[PDB]
Amino acid sequence: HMMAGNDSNLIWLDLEMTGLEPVEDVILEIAIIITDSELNILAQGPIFAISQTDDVLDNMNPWCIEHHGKSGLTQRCRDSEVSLAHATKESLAFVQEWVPQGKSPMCGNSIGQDRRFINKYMPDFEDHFHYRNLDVSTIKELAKRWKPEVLESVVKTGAHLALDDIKESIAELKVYRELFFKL
Amino acid sequence: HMMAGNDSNLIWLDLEMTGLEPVEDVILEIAIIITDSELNILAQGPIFAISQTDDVLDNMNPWCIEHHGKSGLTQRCRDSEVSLAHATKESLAFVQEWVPQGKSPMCGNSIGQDRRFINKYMPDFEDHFHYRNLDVSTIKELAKRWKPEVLESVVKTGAHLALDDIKESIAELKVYRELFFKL
Ligand SMILES: O=c1ccn([C@@H]2O[C@H](COP(=O)(O)O)[C@@H](O)[C@H]2O)c(=O)[nH]1
Ligand SMILES: O=c1ccn([C@@H]2O[C@H](COP(=O)(O)O)[C@@H](O)[C@H]2O)c(=O)[nH]1
Ligand SMILES: O=c1ccn([C@@H]2O[C@H](COP(=O)(O)O)[C@@H](O)[C@H]2O)c(=O)[nH]1
Ligand SMILES: O=c1ccn([C@@H]2O[C@H](COP(=O)(O)O)[C@@H](O)[C@H]2O)c(=O)[nH]1
Ligand SMILES: [Mn+2]
Ligand SMILES: [Mn+2]
Repeated sequence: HMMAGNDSNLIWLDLEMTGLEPVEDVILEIAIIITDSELNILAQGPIFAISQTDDVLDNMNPWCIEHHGKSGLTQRCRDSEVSLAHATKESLAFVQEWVPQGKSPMCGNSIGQDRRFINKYMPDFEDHFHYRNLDVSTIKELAKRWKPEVLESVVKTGAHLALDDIKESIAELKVYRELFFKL
Repeated sequence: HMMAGNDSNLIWLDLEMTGLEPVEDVILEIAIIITDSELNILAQGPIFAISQTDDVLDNMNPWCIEHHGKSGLTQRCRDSEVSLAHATKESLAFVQEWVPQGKSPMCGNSIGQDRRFINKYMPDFEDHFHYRNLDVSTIKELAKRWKPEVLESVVKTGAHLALDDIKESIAELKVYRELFFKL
């Protein structure tokens, strides 16, 4: 692929989890997408729901069992045989074809929260990325203050799973690329 | 002081630390600036060099021994009697005076990294912020790819002192506001 190894390609990711604090909580779902510098979806990596026992799946926060319930996720985690070290091996591998090492920031909405869980649980996948984040939610906060009509064009999406979400982030940033940035 | 309490005020911060890994490293300095939504500086918070022992100061990572050595920070931390507890309480009270709880993201360059330290070491202070980050380095990464010439106007400065580092973040964002956003 002529684009593969382009220095300016971006790794986008979302995670789902059992909650907000890494000390306690664990990664349930993970999805990746690669884009070029202009935000064209170049390639997908794997979408892993991770194997998590019923004790863990029963002891999430009340937000988590209610929303990961109604959106067959917790059921996907039970029925999954995917390990976290196998999601990591397949996650890294996918990414590494596409970008040189330490080039792309980690991209997503509130991607620092995700990077916390990546940093503890998946520390070798993290090592491929530039230390920076490209947090789409930074631009949202600027839009809210500087040009909030722009938010009318942003598609909200009720879902809470890792591909729905990441795809939603890419497309948010597309809207800002078109109506908020001057390029 | 008229703008004290406005929902859309931004809390800006920069920390210096003994190193890049919260697990082992600690906070040596914090500076906070409040701006309005438009980036007019409204207040400067109290700057603290956090008291540390000769044991901590002499065995931080070699980057730090040199640049904190150079900068007069290592020495400000020797003479300081400021506990992280006091710095936290004071910084919280300052920020409460200017922005309602839960409204402002945490603002600066690669601010997710400073959030890691605040989360571990100053949890009460973190609780003031919205969960989101307003990361100027996200916009720097976008400018690199989409309008790299804008970076000629960004002013860089060598100082690695919290106050100087945050004023520089604010000013970098002012440059993008003018050259890179379509307001
Ligand atoms: O009110 C909330 C919203 C989200 N989450 C956590 O944040 C993770 C990522 O959320 P998102 O990608 O659905 O925003 C979820 O899997 C869940 O663990 C919560 O604990 N409470
Ligand atoms: O109270 C909350 C609600 C959501 N999230 C996190 O915020 C992100 C959603 O991003 P945003 O698009 O709302 O900024 C997810 O990573 C989710 O885990 C929090 O940390 N705290
Ligand atoms: O090459 C570096 C760059 C940064 N830092 C750590 O990150 C902190 C914050 O960086 P900055 O605000 O000076 O950029 C420094 O106090 C230092 O602990 C290093 O250890 N080595
Ligand atoms: O090699 C480096 C240099 C800086 N930093 C972190 O990034 C910040 C500088 O951010 P930026 O302005 O380069 O994005 C510093 O405060 C530091 O904590 C790193 O992790 N690695
Ligand atoms: Mn998310
Ligand atoms: Mn810094």
